[PDB]
Amino acid sequence: MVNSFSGYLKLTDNVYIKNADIVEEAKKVKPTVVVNAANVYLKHGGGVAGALNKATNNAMQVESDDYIATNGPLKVGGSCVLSGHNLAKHCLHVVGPNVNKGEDIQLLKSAYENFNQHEVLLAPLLSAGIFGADPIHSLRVCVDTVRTNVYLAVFDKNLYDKLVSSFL
Ligand SMILES: Nc1ncnc2c1ncn2[C@@H]1O[C@H](COP(=O)(O)OP(=O)(O)OC[C@H]2O[C@H](O)[C@H](O)[C@@H]2O)[C@@H](O)[C@H]1O
Repeated sequence: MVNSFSGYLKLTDNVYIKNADIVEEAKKVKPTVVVNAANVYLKHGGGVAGALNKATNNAMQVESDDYIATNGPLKVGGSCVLSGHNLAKHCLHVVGPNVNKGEDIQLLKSAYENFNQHEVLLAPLLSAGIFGADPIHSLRVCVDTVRTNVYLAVFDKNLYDKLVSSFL
């Protein structure tokens, strides 16, 4: 399919980036898949997760609570596909490593590998916020791992400007 993604800078054959709120991009484009930067408990408190969940009027959290009750926590580096509610067809919840809490940064590659199961994704930079991975590192792992088409929404203007001026 052709989506209405607009205003993205090309990074590579398959990776595109924009200074935008992922919630607003999802609302406008209604992509097949929006990626959440989750924790293993799917407790969507802040950052991307909290903003996505609020935009679903808490439906994402209610669904997530049922998922955990049935299946238990995700693995670090793991994922699950749930509804995208009013934002997207699906939300791919992906758990990057919580580097600030001692988890292995190498698991960020495993996390991004989940994206390869989907032809097109709207996504954030995993682990680059409250989980404490260096943002440029997360971008480089994304570029070096994801082979499907990924549209990265970077909320923070200062960060975007730095990332797009950095080697990959
Ligand atoms: N609305 C947004 N749109 C786009 N990018 C955003 C947005 N909000 C933040 N970012 C950027 O998105 C990037 C990721 O920041 P984070 O969302 O913290 O994800 P993590 O993987 O580091 O931490 C996961 C925890 O975050 C939640 O609390 C979860 O529930 C988890 O517990 C940063 O560059 C942000 O500037």
